[PDB]
Amino acid sequence: TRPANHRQLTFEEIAKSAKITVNEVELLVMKALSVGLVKGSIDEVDKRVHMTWVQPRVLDLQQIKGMKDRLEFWCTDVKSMEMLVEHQAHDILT
Amino acid sequence: MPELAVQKVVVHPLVLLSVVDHFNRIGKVGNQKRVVGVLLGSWQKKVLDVSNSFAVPFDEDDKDDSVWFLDHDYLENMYGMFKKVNARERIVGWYHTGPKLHKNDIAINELMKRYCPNSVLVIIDVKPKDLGLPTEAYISVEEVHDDGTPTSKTFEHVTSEIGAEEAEEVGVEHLLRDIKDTTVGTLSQRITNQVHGLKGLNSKLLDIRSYLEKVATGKLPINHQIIYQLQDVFNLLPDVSLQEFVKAFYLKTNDQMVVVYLASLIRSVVALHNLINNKIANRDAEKKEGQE
Amino acid sequence: YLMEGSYNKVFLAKGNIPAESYTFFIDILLDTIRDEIAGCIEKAYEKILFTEATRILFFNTPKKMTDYAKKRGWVLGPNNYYSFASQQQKPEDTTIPSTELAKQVIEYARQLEMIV
Repeated sequence: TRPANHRQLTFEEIAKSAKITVNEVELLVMKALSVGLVKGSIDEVDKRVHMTWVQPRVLDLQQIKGMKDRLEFWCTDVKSMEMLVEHQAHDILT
Repeated sequence: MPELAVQKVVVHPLVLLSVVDHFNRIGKVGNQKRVVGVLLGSWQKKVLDVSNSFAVPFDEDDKDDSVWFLDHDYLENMYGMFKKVNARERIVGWYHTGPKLHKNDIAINELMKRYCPNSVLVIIDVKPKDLGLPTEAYISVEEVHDDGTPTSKTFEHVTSEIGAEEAEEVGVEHLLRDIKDTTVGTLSQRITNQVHGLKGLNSKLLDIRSYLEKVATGKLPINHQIIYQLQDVFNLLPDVSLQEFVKAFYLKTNDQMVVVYLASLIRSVVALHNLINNKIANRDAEKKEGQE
Repeated sequence: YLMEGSYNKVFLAKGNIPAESYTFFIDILLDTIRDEIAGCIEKAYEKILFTEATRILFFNTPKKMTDYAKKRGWVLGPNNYYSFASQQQKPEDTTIPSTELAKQVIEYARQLEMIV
């Protein structure tokens, strides 16, 4: 659900949806980091988890339509930057 | 392949010219058509060095896909004709003049495979337009799927490029003294690489955008696999470690300037000493310009 | 005193009486002085009592100081509390440089490639 830089979850935030106190949750993440469903790290002291990579899973026609515009958005970044070093650089250098 | 017995397919220029010449041999009213030849070459590692090729009479219906003809007897005559002239010229694959893949291709791949396992396709273009190389290499592998569908003969992409020999080098050299590309020095050459690279990323991404837009609407049944991979893409984008990365990248730049500074400075001093040399040569030329 | 912010300049605007025509006109400046003072104090402190703010901006009454603690937008607890606008959000982004520094690099290349 969390899409961005914001990818940390708090122990007391997992436990509430997993229905178990904060002394199981540690091991619970470790089984995930083992099988591979999660890659990352536990930051135990500050009660954080680092969700760096999460296996893909099927989407539907409504989520794809959002990805289309998320990808489009990146495309025009590229276009504009190429257009930045065609001006100036390409102009003279070659 | 999973086998490390294929990877870099390297096609020498005279082949490219050879398929582009073949595409005008047939080219009468039989043009606008896939034309096929066999690739002769050598190899001994993760390479498939392609060197020679010769058209094979080939026909194909223009609405059906099981009506294709390929004179394999012609092959078992010529293959020996060229062996009798150069040893070390097995059949390392076969080329198909694009513009892209056809369902029929896999069929062909098994009437060429009756000679050499590992045979590869090398799609070459008859129209310059791409900005990357006009040489894509595929292999006929097969796999199993998580969905539980029967095994298939798909096609898998392997990286490609073109190389050369001294001979090849020199002929090409000779043919491009009209379009000079050597007036351009190093520094600018690599800036060109970095703008021309964006010219690639831009159109590749563009193609994915047209595909996603193609299944979302104007329906085209979803293939879960594509979308899968397309998720790894957006997780791999460099983002989540933003602040720290910033503080580091700035530092490495700082270093970069320190050394540029030094470079430009020495350059300046040296050029200036050059100037002193000119002035003194000018004074002593002025003592000669007088005299008698 | 005006150019390098030093105050005691509101006090010397009634002490420059040797020429009376000075004290007639200089009164105008005293509405800019208050503005620069509060411009710095918006950054220089974070908690002072209310009556002190009345002693700094050279007011005598509490009412005036309510109006001027309303234009800048401060709250009126037991001590007049500030809002952090000195460096509210830091310049922790070199993504904003990004394009500009790349222009510069390109420029160096132009000087090392030009035909001089």
